[PDB]
Amino acid sequence: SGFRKMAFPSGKVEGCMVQVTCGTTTLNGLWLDDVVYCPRHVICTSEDMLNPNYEDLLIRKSNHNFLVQAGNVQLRVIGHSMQNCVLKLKVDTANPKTPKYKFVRIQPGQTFSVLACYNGSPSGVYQCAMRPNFTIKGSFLNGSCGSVGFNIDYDCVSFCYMHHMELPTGVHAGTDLEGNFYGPFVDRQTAQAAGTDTTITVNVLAWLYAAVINGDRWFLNRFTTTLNDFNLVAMKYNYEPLTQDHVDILGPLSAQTGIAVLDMCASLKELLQNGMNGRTILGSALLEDEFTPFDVVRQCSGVTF
Amino acid sequence: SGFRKMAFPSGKVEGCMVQVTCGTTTLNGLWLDDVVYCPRHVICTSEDMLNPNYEDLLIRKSNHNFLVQAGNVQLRVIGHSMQNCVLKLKVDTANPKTPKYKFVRIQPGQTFSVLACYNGSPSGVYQCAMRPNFTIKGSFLNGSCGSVGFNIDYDCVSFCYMHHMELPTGVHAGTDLEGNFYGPFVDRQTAQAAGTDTTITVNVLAWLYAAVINGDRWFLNRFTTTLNDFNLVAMKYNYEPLTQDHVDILGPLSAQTGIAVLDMCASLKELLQNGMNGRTILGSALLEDEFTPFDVVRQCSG
Ligand SMILES: C=CC(=O)N(CCC)[C@H](C(=O)NCc1ccc2c(c1)OCO2)c1cccc(O)c1
Repeated sequence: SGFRKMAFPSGKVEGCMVQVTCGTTTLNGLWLDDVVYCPRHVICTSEDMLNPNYEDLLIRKSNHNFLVQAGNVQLRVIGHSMQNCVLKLKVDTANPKTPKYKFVRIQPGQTFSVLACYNGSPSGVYQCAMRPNFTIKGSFLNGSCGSVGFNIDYDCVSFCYMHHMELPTGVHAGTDLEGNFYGPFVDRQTAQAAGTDTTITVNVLAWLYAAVINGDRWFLNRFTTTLNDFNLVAMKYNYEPLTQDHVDILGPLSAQTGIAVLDMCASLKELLQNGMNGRTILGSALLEDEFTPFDVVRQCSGVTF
Repeated sequence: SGFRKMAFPSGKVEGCMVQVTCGTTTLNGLWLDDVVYCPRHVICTSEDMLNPNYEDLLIRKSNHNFLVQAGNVQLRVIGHSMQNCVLKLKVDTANPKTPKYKFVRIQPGQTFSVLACYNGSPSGVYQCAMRPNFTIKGSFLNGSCGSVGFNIDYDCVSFCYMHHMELPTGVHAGTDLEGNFYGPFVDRQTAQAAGTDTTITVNVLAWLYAAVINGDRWFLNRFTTTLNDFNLVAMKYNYEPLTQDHVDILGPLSAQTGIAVLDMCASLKELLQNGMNGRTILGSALLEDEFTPFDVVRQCSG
């Protein structure tokens, strides 16, 4: 029993984190096989980050201008190369701790674990959602750039996120491990803002299902509804449309508790209009949207890695 | 920027998680050098749950009654003993992945990371606090017993909790790694009294200091308060007494924000009285007590 913001065990990723230094800029890289992945902006001085030409800045730079530290051991670079917004440094040694892994791109609403690192040393781990506006509400200070986000599926680490930069609202922006940014952002010290963020309806519903499975039942009513009727309520309260796809995904939790989804939507509908009337759900006054259906099921079934 | 409940990197603890089996019972164990530590209730049968006699159940066991599994490898048990409520199994292989470590007994209000495990396989990692009533609000299903809580300070892992049981209210009781329970709990399935939970006052104050450091001052006011008058108001909201020691401990965060501790107590007082009128602090619609003064310093600089 119990329900918490649960991160994946970080041991497989801790073994891949290294320090990447270029001039005075230090930040984190991911060392898999003989390649070190990190943000390309490690080749930028404070002057050059205002309006950088990366291909031009990179063409100057040679292998010996990149210091890579894996703990207290030096890795010699023997190849640099750019893919979209990530720098690929080839090194003389394959990482003996390379896990089974893949690069994947997550959708808004999907969650992942972030391993925060400073000077290539992991400091902490936490669970995140890719927001609809493609930002993450992380906790990064200076030197956290190159920190990665990941899911584990059996023995396989799926890397989905590399931290690049902070926005002025205190939220964060980054790429997939193939250097493609999540959201309409660019790697440049500049006036960039997050769009109007929305609430991930399917996640809130999944977390209400987690409440019911943990004995919190006070928000259930006798009333059902329709997707069309519920979505008009969602739109009004800055909630994502709920799709037939989302209803299918909530199928296992709808079966395991005997609450329809349109039933649970009716509950959310009423929670959206009338508020929580001073009560809480899973020790929260606001509706949590950073737990997927899969996250709920995995934690109320106890799958291991 | 940002403020998230941050667990420690679980890697050094993942390397120590093993499976212990005795009869039909299987739970997790902690493999450090040549010793495996687990809840002694692994040796209880289903009719031993109410009034187990551990000395009498243990003397009827030999080494080969304990199956220890470290991944697919079987560890060889060459000795066993009991210390308070943990079973200590001597094995013939020292854990090669043994980090630098110490065992420490924490006080209520202190925070740690839990590695939740099943069959000696880590499932997830989350941060939590020792409540004043010596329970923790964890996430723990059947078979999670022997999961450990810890802090990492440099290279050194401080083990402070091993999970033993769930109480009828859905909160979790466990022992230190010397096998002494936190709170008035015993490894019996008798009716056990989960004492009245209070809010960890010194933690809420730290989290308010953290909100100021991330540039949020909307909850401050122009009042100060005496320690005693603050505590008379706080008890009425089920808040733990704030002591002089708690006040000394907040000194650094006071100095960083230029807000005296008793000025910040004045804020909380007013916060308790008003609620938040549709506002949030560090993303929360209630007052967060699961971050310590030390946790806030580690995660904040502004
Ligand atoms: C009374 C039932 C109960 O305690 N439950 C079931 C849920 C209430 C599990 C539990 O706490 N076992 C710990 C334990 C094992 C053997 C013992 C013992 C205590 O005392 C002596 O012999 C339980 C259930 C779910 C999760 C969990 O962590 C523990």
